[PDB]
Amino acid sequence: GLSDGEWQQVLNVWGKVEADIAGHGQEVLIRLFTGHPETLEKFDKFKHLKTEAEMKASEDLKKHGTVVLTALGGILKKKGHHEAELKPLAQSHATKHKIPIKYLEFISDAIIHVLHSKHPGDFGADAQGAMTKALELFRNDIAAKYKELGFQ
Repeated sequence: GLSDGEWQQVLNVWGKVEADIAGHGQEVLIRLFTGHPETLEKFDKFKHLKTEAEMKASEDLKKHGTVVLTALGGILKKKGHHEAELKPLAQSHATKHKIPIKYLEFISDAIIHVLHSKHPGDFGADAQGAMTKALELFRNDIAAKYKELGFQ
């Protein structure tokens, strides 16, 4: 698990995200889609975005960045006590959306990348360690639900 001090660092970092949830969410999705174009292909509603300028111009991509990061934020504020937020979220993602656990790795790494890009010098080593652990916990608990469901 994470220590109390590690959770406090995660939720301190998340305050940066909450000052501009839509711009963080947009930049995280853009980082995901440009670095791993197979992930774009999973979004019928974003498949038409062929360039980064089109992605940056998409108000609906910003909207979904908000939806994604609001969900993750609520889960992180549970400090690991997230079985209910997570279980039905893992079922949607495995069964409705058909999203390999690899893509949650990719988006974890995108979150770390975006935090450094928007907060250079203000996202230190302890904060990065703690955030990375929190995001590993999130995807590991999804992965357990994926194994139950045989999506593996």
